[PDB]
Amino acid sequence: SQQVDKIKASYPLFLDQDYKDMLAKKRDGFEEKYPQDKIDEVFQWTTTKEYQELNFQREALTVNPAKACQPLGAVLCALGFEKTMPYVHGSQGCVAYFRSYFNRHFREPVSCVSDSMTEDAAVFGGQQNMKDGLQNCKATYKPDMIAVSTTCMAEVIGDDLNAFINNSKKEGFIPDEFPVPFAHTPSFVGSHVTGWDNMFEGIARYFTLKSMDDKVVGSNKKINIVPGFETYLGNFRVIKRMLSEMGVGYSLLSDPEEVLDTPADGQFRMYAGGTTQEEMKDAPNALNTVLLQPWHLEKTKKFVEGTWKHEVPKLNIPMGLDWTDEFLMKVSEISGQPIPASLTKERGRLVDMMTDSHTWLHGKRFALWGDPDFVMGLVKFLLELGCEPVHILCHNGNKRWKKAVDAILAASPYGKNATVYIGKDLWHLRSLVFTDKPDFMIGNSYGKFIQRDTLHKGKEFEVPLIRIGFPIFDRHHLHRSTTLGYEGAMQILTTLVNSILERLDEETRGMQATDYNHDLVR
Amino acid sequence: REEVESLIQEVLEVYPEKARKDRNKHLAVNDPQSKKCIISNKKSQPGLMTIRGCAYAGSKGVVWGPIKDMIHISHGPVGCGQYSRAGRRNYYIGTTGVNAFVTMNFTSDFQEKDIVFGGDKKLAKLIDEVETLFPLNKGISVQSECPIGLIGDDIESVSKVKGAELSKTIVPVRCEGFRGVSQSLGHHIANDAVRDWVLGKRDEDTTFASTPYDVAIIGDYNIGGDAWSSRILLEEMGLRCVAQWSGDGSISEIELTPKVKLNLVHCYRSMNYISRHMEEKYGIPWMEYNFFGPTKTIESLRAIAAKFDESIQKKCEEVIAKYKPEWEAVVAKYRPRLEGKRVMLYIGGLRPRHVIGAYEDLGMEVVGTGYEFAHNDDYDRTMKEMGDSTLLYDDVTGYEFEEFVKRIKPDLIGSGIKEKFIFQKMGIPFREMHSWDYSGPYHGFDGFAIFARDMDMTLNNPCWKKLQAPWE
Amino acid sequence: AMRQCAIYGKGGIGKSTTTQNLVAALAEMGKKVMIVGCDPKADSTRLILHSKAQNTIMEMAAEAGTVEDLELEDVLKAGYGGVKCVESGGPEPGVGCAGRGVITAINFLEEEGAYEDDLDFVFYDVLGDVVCGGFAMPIRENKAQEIYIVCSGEMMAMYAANNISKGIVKYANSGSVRLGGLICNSRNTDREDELIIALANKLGTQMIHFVPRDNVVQRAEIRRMTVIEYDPKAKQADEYRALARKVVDNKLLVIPNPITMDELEELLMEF
Amino acid sequence: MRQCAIYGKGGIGKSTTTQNLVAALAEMGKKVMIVGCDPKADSTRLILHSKAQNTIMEMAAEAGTVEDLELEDVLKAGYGGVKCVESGGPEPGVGCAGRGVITAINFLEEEGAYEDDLDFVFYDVLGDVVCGGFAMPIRENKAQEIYIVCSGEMMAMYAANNISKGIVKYANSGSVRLGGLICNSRNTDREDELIIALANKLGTQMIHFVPRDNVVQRAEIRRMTVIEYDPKAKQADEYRALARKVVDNKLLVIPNPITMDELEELLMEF
Ligand SMILES: Nc1ncnc2c1ncn2[C@@H]1O[C@H](COP(=O)(O)OP(=O)(O)O)[C@@H](O)[C@H]1O
Ligand SMILES: Nc1ncnc2c1ncn2[C@@H]1O[C@H](COP(=O)(O)OP(=O)(O)O)[C@@H](O)[C@H]1O
Ligand code: ICS
Ligand code: CLF
Ligand code: SF4
Ligand SMILES: [Be+2]
Ligand SMILES: [Be+2]
Ligand SMILES: [Fe+3]
Ligand SMILES: [Mg+2]
Ligand SMILES: [Mg+2]
Repeated sequence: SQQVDKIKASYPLFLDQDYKDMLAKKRDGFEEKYPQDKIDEVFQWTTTKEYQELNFQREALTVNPAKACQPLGAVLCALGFEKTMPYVHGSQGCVAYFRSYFNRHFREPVSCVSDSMTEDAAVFGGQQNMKDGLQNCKATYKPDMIAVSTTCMAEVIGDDLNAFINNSKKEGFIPDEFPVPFAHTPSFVGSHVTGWDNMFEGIARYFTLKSMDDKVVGSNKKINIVPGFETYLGNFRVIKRMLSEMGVGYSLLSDPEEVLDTPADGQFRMYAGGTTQEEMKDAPNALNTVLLQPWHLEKTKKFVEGTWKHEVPKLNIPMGLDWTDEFLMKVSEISGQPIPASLTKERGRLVDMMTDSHTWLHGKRFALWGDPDFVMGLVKFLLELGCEPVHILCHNGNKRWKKAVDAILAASPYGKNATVYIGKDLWHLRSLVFTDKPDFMIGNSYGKFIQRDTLHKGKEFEVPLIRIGFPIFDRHHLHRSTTLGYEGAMQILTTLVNSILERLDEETRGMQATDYNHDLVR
Repeated sequence: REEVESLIQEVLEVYPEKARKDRNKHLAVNDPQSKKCIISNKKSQPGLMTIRGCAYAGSKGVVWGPIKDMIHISHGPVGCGQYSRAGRRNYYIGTTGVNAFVTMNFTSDFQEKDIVFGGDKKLAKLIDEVETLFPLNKGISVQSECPIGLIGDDIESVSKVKGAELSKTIVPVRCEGFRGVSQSLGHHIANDAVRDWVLGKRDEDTTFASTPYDVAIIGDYNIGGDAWSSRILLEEMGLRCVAQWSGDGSISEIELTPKVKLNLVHCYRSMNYISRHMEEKYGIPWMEYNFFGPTKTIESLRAIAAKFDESIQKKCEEVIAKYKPEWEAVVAKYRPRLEGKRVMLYIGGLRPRHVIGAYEDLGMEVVGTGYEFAHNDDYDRTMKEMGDSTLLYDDVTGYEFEEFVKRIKPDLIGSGIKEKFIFQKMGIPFREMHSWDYSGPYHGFDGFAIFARDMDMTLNNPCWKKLQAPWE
Repeated sequence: AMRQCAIYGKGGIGKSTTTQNLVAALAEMGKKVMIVGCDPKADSTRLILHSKAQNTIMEMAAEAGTVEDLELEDVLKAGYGGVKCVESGGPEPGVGCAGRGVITAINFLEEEGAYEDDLDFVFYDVLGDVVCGGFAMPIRENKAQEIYIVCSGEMMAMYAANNISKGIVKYANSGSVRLGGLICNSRNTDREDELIIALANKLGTQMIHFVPRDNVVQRAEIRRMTVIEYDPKAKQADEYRALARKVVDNKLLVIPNPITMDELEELLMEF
Repeated sequence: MRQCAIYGKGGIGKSTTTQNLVAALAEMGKKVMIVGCDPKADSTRLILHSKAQNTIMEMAAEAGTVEDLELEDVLKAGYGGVKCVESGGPEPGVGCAGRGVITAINFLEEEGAYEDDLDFVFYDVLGDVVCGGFAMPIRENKAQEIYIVCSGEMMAMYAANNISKGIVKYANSGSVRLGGLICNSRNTDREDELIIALANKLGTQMIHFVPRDNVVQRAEIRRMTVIEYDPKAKQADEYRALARKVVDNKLLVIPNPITMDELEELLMEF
């Protein structure tokens, strides 16, 4: 039944007595459900350390991973160049999934095409698919560039992207001079960050490899910034703002901030901003190349050092206080420009907030997960705050990154109770947060299901989630936030302290039971 | 009519020659035999931003995923599962991680060595680990991805051996994405999977007590509780709903389905294969029903009752009388805010024609509709519903849909997520027709109120009047 | 009553030729013998269908759209002695994925019931290298029940036979497929008789027959015929019918025992 | 450096001809390295004097990835200092070997392998080029010289024509060319009847011919290369002759693939 005054959506409509009776009848009659007591015993068993030992011996099953496949990162990197069409040579269901993922995260239109290989294209190859797709895409959407990635089907059968593109150019399907960079992005190795790196290396190769005879280092007096896989627009904005306040000439390669943040003014802008082809062609002339996320920019670093002859600095991600200072100092050394008073003031403001909130922040226990550089930056910043990271999880991490994070933890007295896990998924993390309960988790939307499970064990066992990472689906406009630099540090600090205070207010809202600590001033 | 044809030609004048001829056959002006007007179920033209998915999306995400007590393994690389985890709002009741697994992502997480050396051994070990860690699961399905189909992994043998060894049903589904042209072949493959591995397990069992009022809801995936909002009506009419396919559905209900008296099929496109199979093998009659809006709901309820005795018809009349004032009040409240408005739709394979009656019940006209992966029978069905000199598009592209909307200028557009923000930035209200914009249910009398309220809050929201800066 | 057999071996050993010659001999004896070529080169049915084997499942699958649309009569062509022949086909070398083509063709044939007519024999002729699970599709469950490995002297032939037995073991355990024997396609070698006899006993199989190397085979292949159709009188046409009868009467079906090929290299030193 | 690719019919004697060829170029002054391209790795047995059992694919599986694969653990010396790297793959009927070829060639590109002082890198590919992966040796920056090894028998010539059809696309898209047709023997009536005819119809030449010398099989039994087993025999002299032709080969035209009707007529023509 529905009252026209107060219409109920699924919640709380399905809590009415008629719907409860319907569900009870269905369950009792035809579902053959286990007894409720059995379900309770099994759930209790899933929260025990014995179940954790069983869970951590997995060698073949993955449950609730924390990563995606390479072509997603390839598409994200392709979107950072001006009038550029991401073109995923392979099947369509993948581009459909990529677009769906990115629309849900950004609440933005995302442009990407596929050549839609069928079974016949798998058996016979995708050269004709390559030709027809390139021609159709250029005719229909009119890009200045088409950046080609691959789905796994294409990788397994060994489709030669270079040969297919050259044959397309030679047979007149697309102009010979039209830029079509490509990269092999096999989904069965690495993750989305690897796809981003491979796509960027492909684009840089296409625009720079054959024309290095006339390049000299430092002639354009700029610094190349490679952001890597970045889903916070405030990160691009803060990097650009900090460099501009510094007076440093810079070239942000693969900058998608404009295309992912277009205004709603009655027209649909498919392309906006992005790195220009002139900037890519002039990139070897820079003073140096700075990689913001060095732990998934390995192939790019190899190419830049080997070809462009740039002495890439060994810089951690500019997250937190110490690493932002090391980034600013390195940029000042490379460019010769001093750090302005505005940056010093904003650093001092961040330190002021740190000393203001240290009392509530100290000793808190966090689990966290995400991409390698993001995770290690979060770990460092938490260590600087007096907090205690406990469960550090990175599904797409490697042993060198794990050793680096272990070194970072061992340098601080707040890392003694911290264990770094690589190759483990969110089911492992569910076991971890059940067995060694932390105060909070920090991670993407997928952690919400962990929170639910903890709340099912009891209110006292619940671990609240703090949404910092990718993807964020159940909240709006969090992709506009910042994580890099002092600004991102203040945003993260505020989110952490206010999450702690909100939880404390929730636990002390009980009248005549816990309200004695329901303080007006915290 | 001539204006629509002129717009079709103008839009087509942008594609290359082969693309132009191919796209010419998938656009038509409705004239209330679709083969002579529009052709469907064909390969998409490369590099044009189609909206269609893959066979894996139509098998794992649509058919098998909503089955709650089963564990579904996305066999292959990690991407497919990750992108399809909890993306579809097929509601269910259960304890996730104990006895329900809809929102969970189980995968083999294929590496390079898996491709080079095969993944059957890893598949067997994964089945063993699943059985160890999730004991209350009532079955396993193995949904193949593209590399599995390419390298020829014998997942059927593994399924048979492990089902024998651990005494549980393991359904291997060969839904590799490159098969077919859309999700339709995924629906088909999933349906033969159910037929071959699940449907006939209780064929020799006579323990179930059957009543003459036994009906099975077929092809309702419980989006936002939609199936529930239908089931109650069917139960208020004296009918007993034995099974639901597959939203909030259990393997026991699917096994019990061959015992029903009548099969009420909601989604023809995805479940007609199993419906016809059951009619031919067990002799169960089946028929379509439509619960979108009050008029189609009343017509469907009367049609359902007409298949039974007089008591069912009397209870149907009582149900119609009971729910009459609610939908009359909803109409009297929300129609004046909606009369005369125009809607353009682009949904997958069933909804573009089912939701038309609910739109008409609010005084709203559909001027354009189309399908992602529907067949010719779907267009045959939708020709009668659509008005004269309207627009039909099959497997429309981004450019074509944008140009069609730019020239037609509808009041509302109902479609998927991949164009929601596209049409939002063009100043036209847009309403997700796949996830119900995270709202619903829309089925039944209870869902009609939510449908009307959502239509009003989106069409008449003031934000649409603020897209031009006062100084420009 | 339909016996399903699959012919494997080292590339260039004569699988296709020996297979067609037998199908001719079986047809002369009198039995309906389907040939299924699992080679993208579309070369397994040329001495029997004459011509060049023309139509393939994959090519009309591409022509008609998807594999579902195409009808069985299009690719199924009867030839000499009523020998119905079908070839999977595939891409030109260096592109595509032939294994998927073989998988699609085999599924096509089952769902259209090509085998499930009242036949007597089905002979799959598989490529020599077998680099993926698709080319092992003829030896899955409900597929070919007997396997014949064609080999010769030297070292590469027995090496490939041992490796193919290694690969066969998994499907033999997973199903009901068994190795029926070894066909020795003599090249010119010396002591190859003892070599192959010893190798078969080492693997637990038998030497079902020995085929001499004769140029009448080349002569008949140039004119697009088998030897049974070219000239029944000649020798080397006799021990095609001979091993045809031997295959008909064969009963030793075993699971192969692959040997750590240090043992095979020793065997080469001895024999 | 002359990166070359040995293609042709399966079982026609590629790794045999290739191994004695590189051994003849060895102890002639030059430095060579063999790279195989088929899972049943035995293309370096003669030079290595033993089957490898240490290929790129199994070691990558053991370590976990090719990123952990150090180069020195898969490259070995041999007769005349010939480097040999076997790359390997799955047992028959399982997995995907073409992806193994892709991964191993990419690994050899990444780890500095080709950038030594050697003269020829001889890739040696299986007869059944069933997917694009096995066509990796003829990609861009890869081998530039294809030597189709085929015999006078009809089926070998048909395989050579099919391979030419396959490599047309790579030749047009890149710079790899058909160096010449390598002729082995089956003691047929051809040996100029359909080998020079096919070569000129493919626009190419037959670069020397090696007949059915029985010595090669008994040298194969001995783990041996002919010049290493009988360094004063007729087969060994023929193999220096082949090495000499390989040294001074200049005809590098794009293959022109003749049609099936042309092959059928050519069979009766000779
Ligand atoms: N017994 C034989 N005597 C002479 N030549 C033969 C004999 N068997 C096969 N051949 C020749 O060997 C060539 C290779 O045979 P083929 O059928 O291609 O084997 P596969 O299919 O295993 O490569 C054929 O062209 C054929 O003429
Ligand atoms: N010139 C020759 N004289 C005698 N036997 C040869 C000659 N060339 C090759 N063979 C034999 O034929 C077999 C061919 O096998 P292999 O060299 O592996 O061919 P492929 O590499 O093309 O498969 C070898 O084992 C060898 O004994
Ligand atoms: S199954 Fe189909 S695309 Fe019939 S794949 Fe799709 S929950 Fe659509 S128009 Mo999402 S043929 Fe269902 C559908 Fe309709 S997922 Fe839902 S809304 S009625
Ligand atoms: S049609 Fe392979 S991991 Fe899955 S997203 Fe694709 S690159 Fe990445 Fe596409 S979704 Fe999958 S892969 Fe095919 S079955 Fe359909
Ligand atoms: S090895 Fe087999 S499965 Fe892999 S790409 Fe080649 S033909 Fe296809
Ligand atoms: Be062969
Ligand atoms: Be070979
Ligand atoms: Fe937005
Ligand atoms: Mg053959
Ligand atoms: Mg070889």
